[PDB]
Amino acid sequence: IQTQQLHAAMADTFLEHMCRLDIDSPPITARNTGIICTIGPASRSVETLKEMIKSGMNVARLNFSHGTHEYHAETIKNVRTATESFASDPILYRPVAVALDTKGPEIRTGLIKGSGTAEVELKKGATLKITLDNAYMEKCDENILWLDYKNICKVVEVGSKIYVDDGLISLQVKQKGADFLVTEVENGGSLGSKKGVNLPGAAVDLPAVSEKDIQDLKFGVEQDVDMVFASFIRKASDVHEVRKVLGEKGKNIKIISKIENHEGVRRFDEILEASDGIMVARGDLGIEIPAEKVFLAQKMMIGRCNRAGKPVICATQMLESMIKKPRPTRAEGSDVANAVLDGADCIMLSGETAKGDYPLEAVRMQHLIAREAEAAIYHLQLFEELRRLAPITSDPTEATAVGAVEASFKCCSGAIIVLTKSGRSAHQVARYRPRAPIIAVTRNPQTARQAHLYRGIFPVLCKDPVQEAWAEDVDLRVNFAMNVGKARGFFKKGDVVIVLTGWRPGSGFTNTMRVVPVP
Amino acid sequence: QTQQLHAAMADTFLEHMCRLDIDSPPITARNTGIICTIGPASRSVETLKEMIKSGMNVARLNFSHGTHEYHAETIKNVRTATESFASDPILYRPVAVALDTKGPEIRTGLIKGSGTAEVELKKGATLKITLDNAYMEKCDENILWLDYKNICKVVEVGSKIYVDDGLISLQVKQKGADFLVTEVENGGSLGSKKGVNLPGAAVDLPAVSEKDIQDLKFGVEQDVDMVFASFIRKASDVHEVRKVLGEKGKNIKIISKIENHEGVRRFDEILEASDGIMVARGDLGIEIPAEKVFLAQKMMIGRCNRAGKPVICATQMLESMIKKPRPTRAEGSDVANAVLDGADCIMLSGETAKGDYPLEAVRMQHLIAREAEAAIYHLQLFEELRRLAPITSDPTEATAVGAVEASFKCCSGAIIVLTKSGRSAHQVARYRPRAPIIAVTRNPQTARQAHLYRGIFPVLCKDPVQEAWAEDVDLRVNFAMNVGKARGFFKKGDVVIVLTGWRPFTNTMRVVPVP
Amino acid sequence: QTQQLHAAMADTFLEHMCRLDIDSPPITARNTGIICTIGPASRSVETLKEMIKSGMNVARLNFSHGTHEYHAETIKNVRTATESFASDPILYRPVAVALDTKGPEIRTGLIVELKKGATLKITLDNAYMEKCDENILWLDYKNICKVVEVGSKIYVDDGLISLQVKQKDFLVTEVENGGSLGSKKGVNLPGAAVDLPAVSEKDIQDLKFGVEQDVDMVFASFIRKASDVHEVRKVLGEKGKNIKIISKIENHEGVRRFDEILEASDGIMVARGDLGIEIPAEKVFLAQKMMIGRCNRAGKPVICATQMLESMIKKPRPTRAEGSDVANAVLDGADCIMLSGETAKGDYPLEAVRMQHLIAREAEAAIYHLQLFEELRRLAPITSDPTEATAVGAVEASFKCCSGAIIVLTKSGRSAHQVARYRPRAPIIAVTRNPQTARQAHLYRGIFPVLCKDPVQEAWAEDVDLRVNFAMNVGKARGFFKKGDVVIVLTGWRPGSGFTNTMRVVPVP
Amino acid sequence: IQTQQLHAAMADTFLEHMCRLDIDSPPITARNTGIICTIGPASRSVETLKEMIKSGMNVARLNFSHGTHEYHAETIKNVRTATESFASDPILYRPVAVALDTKGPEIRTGLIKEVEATLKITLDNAYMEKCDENILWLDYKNICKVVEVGSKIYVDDGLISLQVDFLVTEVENGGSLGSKKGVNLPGAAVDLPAVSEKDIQDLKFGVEQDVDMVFASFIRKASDVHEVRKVLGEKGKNIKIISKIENHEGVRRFDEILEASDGIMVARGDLGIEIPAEKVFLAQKMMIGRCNRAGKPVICATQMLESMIKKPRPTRAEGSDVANAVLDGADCIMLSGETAKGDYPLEAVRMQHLIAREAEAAIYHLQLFEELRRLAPITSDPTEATAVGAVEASFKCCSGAIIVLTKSGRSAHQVARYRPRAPIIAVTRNPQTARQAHLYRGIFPVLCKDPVQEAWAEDVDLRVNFAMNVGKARGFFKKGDVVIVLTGWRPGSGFTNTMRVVPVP
Repeated sequence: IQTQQLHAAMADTFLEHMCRLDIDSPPITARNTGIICTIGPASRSVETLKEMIKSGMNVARLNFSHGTHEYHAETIKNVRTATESFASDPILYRPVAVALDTKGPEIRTGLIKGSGTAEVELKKGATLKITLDNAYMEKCDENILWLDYKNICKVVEVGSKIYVDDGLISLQVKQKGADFLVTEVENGGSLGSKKGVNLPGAAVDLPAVSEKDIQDLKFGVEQDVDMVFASFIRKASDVHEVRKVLGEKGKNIKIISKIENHEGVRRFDEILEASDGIMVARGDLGIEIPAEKVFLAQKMMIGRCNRAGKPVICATQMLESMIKKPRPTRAEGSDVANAVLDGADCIMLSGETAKGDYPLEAVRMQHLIAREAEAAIYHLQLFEELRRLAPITSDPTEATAVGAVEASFKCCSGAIIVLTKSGRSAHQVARYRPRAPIIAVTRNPQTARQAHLYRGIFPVLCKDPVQEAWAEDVDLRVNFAMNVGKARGFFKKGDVVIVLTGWRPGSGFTNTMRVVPVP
Repeated sequence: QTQQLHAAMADTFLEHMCRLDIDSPPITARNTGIICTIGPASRSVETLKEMIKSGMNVARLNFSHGTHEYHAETIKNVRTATESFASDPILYRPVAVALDTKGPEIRTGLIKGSGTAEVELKKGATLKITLDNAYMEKCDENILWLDYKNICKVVEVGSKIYVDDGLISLQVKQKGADFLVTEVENGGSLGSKKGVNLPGAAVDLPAVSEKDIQDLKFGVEQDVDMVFASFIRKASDVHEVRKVLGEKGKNIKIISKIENHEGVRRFDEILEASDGIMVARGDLGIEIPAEKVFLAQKMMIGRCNRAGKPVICATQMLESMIKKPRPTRAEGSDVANAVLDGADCIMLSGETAKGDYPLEAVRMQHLIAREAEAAIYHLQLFEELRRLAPITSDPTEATAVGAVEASFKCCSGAIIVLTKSGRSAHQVARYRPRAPIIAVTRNPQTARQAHLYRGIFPVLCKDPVQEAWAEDVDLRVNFAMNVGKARGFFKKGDVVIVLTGWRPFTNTMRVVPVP
Repeated sequence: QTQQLHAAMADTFLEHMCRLDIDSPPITARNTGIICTIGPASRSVETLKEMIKSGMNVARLNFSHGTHEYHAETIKNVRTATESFASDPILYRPVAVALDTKGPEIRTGLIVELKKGATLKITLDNAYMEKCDENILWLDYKNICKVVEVGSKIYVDDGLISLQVKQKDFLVTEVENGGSLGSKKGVNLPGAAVDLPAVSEKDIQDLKFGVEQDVDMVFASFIRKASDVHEVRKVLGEKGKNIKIISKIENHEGVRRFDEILEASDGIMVARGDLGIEIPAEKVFLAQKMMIGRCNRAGKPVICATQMLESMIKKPRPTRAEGSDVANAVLDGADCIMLSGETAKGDYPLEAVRMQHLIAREAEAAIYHLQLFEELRRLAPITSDPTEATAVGAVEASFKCCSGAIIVLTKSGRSAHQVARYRPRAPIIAVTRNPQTARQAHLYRGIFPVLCKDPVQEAWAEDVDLRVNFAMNVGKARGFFKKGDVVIVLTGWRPGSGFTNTMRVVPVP
Repeated sequence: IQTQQLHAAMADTFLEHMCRLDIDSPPITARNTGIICTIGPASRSVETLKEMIKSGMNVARLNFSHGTHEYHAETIKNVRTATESFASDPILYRPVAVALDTKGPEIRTGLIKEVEATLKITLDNAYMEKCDENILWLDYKNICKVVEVGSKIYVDDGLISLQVDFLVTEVENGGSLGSKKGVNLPGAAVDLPAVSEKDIQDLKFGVEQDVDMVFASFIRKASDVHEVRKVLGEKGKNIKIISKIENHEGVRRFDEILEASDGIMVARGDLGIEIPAEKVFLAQKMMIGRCNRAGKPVICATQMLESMIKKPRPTRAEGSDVANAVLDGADCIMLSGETAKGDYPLEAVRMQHLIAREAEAAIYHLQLFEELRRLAPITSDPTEATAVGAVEASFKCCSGAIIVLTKSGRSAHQVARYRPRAPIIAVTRNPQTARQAHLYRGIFPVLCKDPVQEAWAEDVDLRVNFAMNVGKARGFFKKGDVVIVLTGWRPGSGFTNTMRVVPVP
């Protein structure tokens, strides 16, 4: 009762649950919410990556809006060197997924005075000309600004608003020309090179998948990435385009659709159906739609992803102040906790890990907050509603999954151990949101990496050879999971755990649930 | 379409009621045990075979009447009838034997030396109660003998005395040292050897008499499955019954009958000391006001469901069927609502012991219970049973609740449970699944006693234990499969839940298709 | 301690059951109306006075038998007994008069043992009407062949005998359940869409007599469809426009078409006797619970009828099944419970009334209002009606302060009816100057109607206050509450129906 | 159903509710959650204050940690000049409250010689201006009684960390150490007085200046509240005391503090130094929950829109934080440096207004109302029964408002605790009640300046009609719509007992 918020867990109402939340009730060891870290100059070394893994990084995200293939290939090599440095003991080895985040249909400005790091300070109530004349693509300054959206003039009008750099610089269109726009600075500030531009009024007509995106996706297949985070998905056909480009060689790569504009929110259901998962890409979303509405979009998408059993990621500015400071703001601590309470499978760090001064501290803080928030979930109602809203099916795997989760609550189990080839069995357990960690034992390295997308899954990669006698191969993997849970302090000899197995080899036959004491 | 599954999906109890559908037929399985009192209408081997076919699960013998010789004969006939079906193990049905004690009864004497004679008592008339044994076979409209020698010490002027299922009422006007003078309040026909109640009084008869001791020891000798202990007032009464059964009868289940005010008052300590409870509504509704009996019934069923201990609803459920071939609408309602309340078993007394329509009464209880079981709001029931049940480190409990959850998810045709002691099946039953629980056991007493639990359909496996443990499990599971298919519970391609141990502790749940 | 308030506080239904306490006494007020069939056992002015004292709220007259002069005399005695208490308006209890129609019937002719397995021809040929026997059975329902099919079952004599149709002016049948057949016996056709008229020629005469006699409500027999209700309404006409029509659901078609029937009616009777001939007896409880639930959801009165205390025709105490049946009808949500032979002809009519009173009061305290009120609200539409919002506000306030009563001024009854649908624990004292409103209010659970006979005060607000004060006196006199208790009072902003909009929480003076 | 998240409102489950939240379902005009703005150089001018009011400020917060009485007196004067500049039109006039936030008890280090291991903490007043990397003086004489070996000590808003008439410590997290820096003792029972000498003078000043409420710093126990109440005295008896919970002891003794107080502030800045920052959300949600359960106002404070000190738009974490405070149940939300010192004070106020209004529409009132009632005690109190009846009626007929006549505010507070969707228009003739009412979610206070009518019934009607006019002018409702109206059976406080459903004229 006095740990894991178990007193609050037993409340008969949500209000009383809130009233019983206890800062002196410490959480379990296991942290269920996956942490996605963007890798860049601050976190790209093998040395730092080892520490990022030890601090809780589950997925390395590469943002292809920046950097050459050479650069990203080296980052990927370093991630794998760091990750495989722990491979000698499979009991302690932590799989690490690699994610390719596409540029997509972005608009960006040019170079301020010929340099990538130069800046000019735009005073408010000034005049600024936007041009498409490539003569100025590297000669941006206080007076003239080039950007790379050739067809911009057709989709904007006088009075249209144009936003630059995370929506912070604000411009109003006064006149239009053949290949320019004369604007007045509505909100000023420093203007740097190659900054993101948004046209919230307008229907931007760029390709769902550009030539650059084709190149990058090919690279992703060549580099054996686990997942693609696809930028600016507006409709199911965009998802299908990425899927078709990845083609047969990339058929097992998971597609996470990033929702970052009004159309994506409107067509969310068809996007979700077509996708392997979703990212709430709050950065651009909060520029494209009023910032005060983002929380509605966030909770709608997390809700709908939870109902569908598909992974959802909360992204962007979660611990933003930690780019410059060792500790986060109170709003940031709140945001991370509330993303977990909403139901997000994963949470993400961008500049905080890619470029900031405290990457390890940012990972460590997400880890601490997620674990406290996981204990604070009102499982009583959540599990009731998930059961009630679930399609009724004669599928034996689904019945075993729900039985296992019910059982896990009844005996407050230290874990649910699941043997899985493709991950699907463990995903089915995760969809019902147990408190207990799900130890997913697999021999498939890609399954192990991809499983990090799901709340609660702790993937472990068995490297023991296959035993002649299948039943004894099954027991070998179960015992492996016992060794892992024990070594990582999830449970100890005599605790009770749940174990899911199947009746024959191959995927699709999980049907056996056992409640067993830890050896 | 069937099994009231539309009502089952309602998000409120009110909408669940609104969706109950007379054109939604129930499953073949009937979960609520039917206990039948055996008497001259139902004692022959020939008639017992039909009682079994009609749905009887437990034969009740009332030791308020009959010699040991006679009851040994009844028990032999029940076993002969039951074992006549043993030659096909798939269709054999276990039948339990229950001994119902006389206990601290008060009875009148014989009207004019006759067992059948009656006299009319008129409202306002005088009637003298005597303890002088010279009148024990000479009762009439003037003088009534009864067998409670200490009656004068526990009543006073103004006390009310009830005779014959509380239908005749008297008021004490004068107390003598060995007699009472009373006025008839509610008159009627007074017959021989009728039951007497003193609702105001603290009756001082032994919880367990010399005769009860003899009858209980006879029960042990005769290998009865359970004892229905009459007039239990407190835990120490239960302890006295348990003591008499002793080590030899330690596995005999003791069902305490609650039929007086003190029993209701002390219910919790009685329940703790017992293996289950009977709501003995006949005497209860004389000892307390009749309008309060439904409160006591619902309280006791609720408390038994909370504790996971069997509870029996008894007495007058189909009373009119003693004389008529069909029940009244109140009787149909009563049987249905007993099941909705949560009763593990329902019972028939005169309807099967002495009436004109014993088979029809068993058949009617069968038909009503099956309809009522479909009409249960499992959504709320299961939620409350889980909430109110303790979460503990017991693996069998967790496997049980998991099995019930899984059965709801895939709407399984059964939960098959391999069990030696019955415990695993009892643990599943306490969570009230919709699916029938086919309990496969090699232990005959387990199979018989399992009828006390809602939803358990016990099947007795007679095959020898196979060499390989996996093969012996498969043998028993396939036996349950063959029974379920023969009884129409399910068919090839349906999904069932199977509970077994993992190695040679029930801790393994499999979701398997019916072959 | 009292009124099962420990059980009331339980967070689950299961724990609510566990706390039900036979030593927790109920309040004085009994909310469920008791309808008593009047006949030879109960027809005298002197017995009717005791019937009223014992708890009768509605006197039911069964027009299946008896002449108009006979029933006129019964009605006269009811009114004589009822008005013997009129001198004290504080203690006067209104008593309603209900006319229960004979309705459409199928009968056999004049005649023998029907054996299982034997064949019996049913003839519509009038030649055999006084010549019925083991081989040819005449019936008076000319269209029988149109509504039955090969395989259809036909019941005869209250379901005693069962026949199955084998060939279809005639029908060749096989006897499924046999027995002694007599003359002029009742016939039922399970599952058939019977096309007999909504009202018989006799019914039309009886309904018109009901209007003459100023009855409060009609219990319309054998209602199968909304159009049947519309025909009864037509017969009662403009003169009978305020008489309530309670549709009796008695067969499969009535259950199947329940929603349209309910919409067109003022209320419903679950007519369990004939329903359990027409459908399997073991299914009647499902039909009862469905109809009670649906009436509760619509806020329309529902009556549970037939055999509730049957054994009390001959014995002074009921069976245990009978006690349970009455308590469960109340727990299900029945607005009224009914007695037929028990009061019409039995040896213990006053005891039968008293027992229904005692059980109903116990069962009312045992209701799980926490869940019941929560559900009624969720299922209660948002509307712009002020009376509806005032009514739900009043019931919520009544729970919050465990009020002694909800007092409602009403002309038509409607404002009180709107409170009743939310099922407060507190009694609803409905104060009216309309005598018919006062009588008809007995149809609704929780309403205790009181008839104010005081003159209209010259300032309308003072006239409102006078009626509220009358209700305070009624509550104190009847021991519903005492000086200092808190009560809820409902009134409106101007005179006339339809303006109830004011809820006050007030001390009993 | 297309407005006010009404589709999501009708969901039978909370998951389905979330799934139906719709960025294209516009909110109503009303915004229920009070906005408390800290005043400072960025927002202290009469002209800027007028714009702060128009942008949505309900409470002006004065932080007495700095500034002279003369300075703060001028700020209050400017607040009142700005507020009364709208008083000509009483239908559109918005009351604005004045809050005094105390400096409170503090532990401070001494004067350096900045110094950049071992470290002695000394209470020797000889070392009080000779602070350096070897010796650190503190002004808390009793520190040695409240700390033990292993106890942590934080210096300068938590920047520097140490593990322990003297203390010997090992620097855990190093940094530049200046002079006169704040010290925190995580887990320690600091026995500093409830009220400092400065606080006593400041609280007297608050009474003289007619402030509406005091935010009392560093409240650890009920007795601290009682001391503040005692200092305010009979002259200050109607000033609301909001206890700031800033440390572990305050969280542990929360129930007794709440009982003694008029309301609570979750002072998250200092709280996240005193306890691990990852646990602050637990303390926030617990305190909001218990305040909602007690029907007492709770304020969410500190860094809600922190990035807006420097930028015109907040971060996505900041938008989320504000929304989630409102969904948690907070009656008010606060701005500190965002409005006191920042570059975008008006934008910060406007953003809290926008987010709060969206969040109020997204509340799952179906379960919220069901639960508030279940936890609602059955009592004999008529006004409580009237309040819950009014809220139930407002849900049943989707009323445009609940109008409440109130002298002290209490009748309107009683409605607010049940969290109606409809705005609560609290009509009062008491100017202080009108200001204080902003502490309660849902209350839109209106100050009636019509002359008292001789016939009390007419005077009651006049005030109800005033509310009707406010609601029509503000777009809450229109002629023919139905609203709920609460009144009492006689003049004076304590007699609210009448709920009417009334058409808007």
